[PDB]
Amino acid sequence: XCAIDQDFLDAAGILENEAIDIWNVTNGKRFSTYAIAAERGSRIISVQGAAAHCASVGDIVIIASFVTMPDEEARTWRPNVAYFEGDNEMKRTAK
Amino acid sequence: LVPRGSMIRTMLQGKLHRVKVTHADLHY
Repeated sequence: XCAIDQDFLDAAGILENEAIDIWNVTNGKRFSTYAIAAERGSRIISVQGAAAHCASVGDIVIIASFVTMPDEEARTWRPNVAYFEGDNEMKRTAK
Repeated sequence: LVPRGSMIRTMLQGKLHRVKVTHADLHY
């Protein structure tokens, strides 16, 4: 796979080539792949190769990455969340 | 409270919430 606007990657803290899970609200499908960078500002979310069987243009999806750390560090961990409006325009998150 | 342990947790690092797919490309 999935190519993602590099701005979006940065906002969610996801790295190029990092494993990602994708959960499709439109069709229910859930799959795992890795992140490819698309051009900053392109607002692209492109499913490539076999992943094209799991989403179509227009589908609404959640894209997540997961990390590991010790128990103690996990108790104050804060995930990055990026929110969107209209045509993949990033909006500010609340508390 | 959850007691402290020595184990490694898998935690949500971050997510894109309700982003919309723009392209689907089976062959590339």
